[PDB]
Amino acid sequence: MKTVTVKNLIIGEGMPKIIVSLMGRDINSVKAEALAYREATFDILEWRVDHFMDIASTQSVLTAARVIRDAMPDIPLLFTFRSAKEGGEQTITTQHYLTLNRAAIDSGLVDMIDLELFTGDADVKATVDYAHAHNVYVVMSNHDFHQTPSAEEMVLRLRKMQALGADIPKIAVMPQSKHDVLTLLTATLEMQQHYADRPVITMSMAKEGVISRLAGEVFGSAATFGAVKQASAPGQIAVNDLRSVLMILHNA
Amino acid sequence: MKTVTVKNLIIGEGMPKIIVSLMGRDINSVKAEALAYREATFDILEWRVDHFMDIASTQSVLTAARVIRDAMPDIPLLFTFRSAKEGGEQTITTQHYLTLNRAAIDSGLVDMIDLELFTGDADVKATVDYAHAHNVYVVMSNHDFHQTPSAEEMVLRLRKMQALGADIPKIAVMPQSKHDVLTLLTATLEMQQHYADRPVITMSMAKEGVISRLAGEVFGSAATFGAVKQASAPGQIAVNDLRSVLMILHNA
Ligand SMILES: *C[C@H]1C[C@@](O)(C(=O)O)C[C@@H](O)[C@@H]1O
Ligand SMILES: *C[C@H]1C[C@@](O)(C(=O)O)C[C@@H](O)[C@@H]1O
Repeated sequence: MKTVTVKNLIIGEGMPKIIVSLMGRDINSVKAEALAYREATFDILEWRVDHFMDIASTQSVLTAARVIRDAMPDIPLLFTFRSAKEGGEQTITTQHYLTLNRAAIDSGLVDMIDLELFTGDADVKATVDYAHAHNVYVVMSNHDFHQTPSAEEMVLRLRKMQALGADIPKIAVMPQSKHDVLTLLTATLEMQQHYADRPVITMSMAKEGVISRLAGEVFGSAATFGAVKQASAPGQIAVNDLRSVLMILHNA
Repeated sequence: MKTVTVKNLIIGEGMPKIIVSLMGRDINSVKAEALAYREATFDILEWRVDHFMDIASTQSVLTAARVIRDAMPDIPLLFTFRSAKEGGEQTITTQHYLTLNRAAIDSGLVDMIDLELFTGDADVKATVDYAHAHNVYVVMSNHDFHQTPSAEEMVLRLRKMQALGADIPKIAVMPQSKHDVLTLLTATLEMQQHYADRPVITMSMAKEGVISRLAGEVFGSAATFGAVKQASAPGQIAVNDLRSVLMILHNA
């Protein structure tokens, strides 16, 4: 497996890495959240850019990224604009999405970007290449907030992300039953056992899916999301409790 | 679901109940373990009779049961002779197994007994009837310490235990792969959602299976074993850590 090492953190080995999302509506709230987050314990900071209400200005977006970087200079920083199509807070044009991501990449302020698989193949390849040209890793992503696809369809998507050059494929799906949670775990393990060429992140969302956020070490999810004070998706638990469970499982 | 209530403990609702096994060779060792276990927090005490030396004398076995009952008067007490055939510490004749179990039952000293499904149909039925006639619950059990049967075979076993009057069907199986852990979870969920009318206990043993000991509330296992200082089977984790995880999952 080609692991991803960012600021001395090895993604794809050991205990799943803990990601938390920063959500602030404006520059002052982003600053305050970045400061407050320093005392929480986690491995990677995701900035959920689609929660920022001045995405209209590239300057405002980059200044917010810089505020976060300056508060947490040694933390892996992941820039994520979640599109409305895939469960995010606001709709913007594909060109605006690509522009924000390219600006994040070439600014040097972030270590990683989230790129949605179904943005379009040509645009995805171009943006992956641009990320790599500037020493930025790509978490390539897919979300189903309505239901859980078959294990086979989930594996297909993850393999497509690999084929497009993703550093870390990621899929999040919504269970409609406890059975659907097992389907997600099954897909994760299939990736782990058979298509194991780089780290993958998976999760089944919502209350029923919580176990999938805890069991990454066993079935092969390289990272997991917790909540500092507000969750960025259904099913995230308090980050200290997440960490406690991951440690108990790792040492069992 | 019809629950099983013992000494104010409701098995089959809420958080999975914590069972610990007491293992001692003789009266003094059983006393020392019972005393040490006062510092631990758990829901049910299993006496693993097959770890006792003088199992030949019904009197010796009953005197030890009485010592444990009197050491822990308010704790649900489960009498378990695990046969060597099913992963226990020593062999026993079927007739002497019946004698010990009947004596335990009619002594008033125990709340529950473990009865192995594969003991034989006549002996199982007679012992279930005897248990019930004396207000003792039956944990009817099956263990494979080598491998994991198919989910279909496991579900059929659990349903057979229900049909034979088990108060709590129980199966423990050994994974040879991570896939086998998911098979056990699948069987558990199937049984709980489609066939069970009473609590069931399931586990995938060993390190690989530990998630099954943690995820009972989600997939349908009503109880789980932890270790105070020594495990009674591979994969049991420290009882306080078990409790921490169960609480986090329950409140998620
Ligand atoms: C990757 C994606 C995962 C979540 O949807 C989740 O934890 O379910 C949260 C989002 O903030 C992430 O971008
Ligand atoms: C019921 C059975 C379960 C264990 O084998 C286990 O936790 O895997 C432990 C034994 O002591 C129990 O009798």
